[PDB]
Amino acid sequence: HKNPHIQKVAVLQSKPNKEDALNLIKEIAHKVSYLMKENHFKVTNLVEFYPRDQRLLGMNVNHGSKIMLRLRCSTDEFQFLPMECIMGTMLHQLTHNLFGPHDKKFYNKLDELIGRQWVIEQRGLY
Ligand SMILES: [Zn+2]
Repeated sequence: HKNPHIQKVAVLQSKPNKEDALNLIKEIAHKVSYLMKENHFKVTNLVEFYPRDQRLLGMNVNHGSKIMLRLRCSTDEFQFLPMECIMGTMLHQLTHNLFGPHDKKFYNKLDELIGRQWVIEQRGLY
């Protein structure tokens, strides 16, 4: 459906094939809808970014106020990253709605979310 736990999704308007980028990030928002419901996650803005720092794949501002995702390869703005890779980044950043540091609480929760998201996808819950 349309994920009610994410208020707004946006992509970079100056990048090429921004229609495909918007479809991609909308797909991310859609796929995680049931997981966010189960976990009471809310995200105000889910947006694309493309930082010059190529190490940066995602970021979570203020525990869910904004999650930024890299959608495009750092070396080639025309090539989008694999959906599987972006989903991994999304689950990692959703865990930061609860846990800031990359400590045991963080990795424990991320392990639970990865497992549950796979089950949800297999069964088609939403
Ligand atoms: Zn992190």
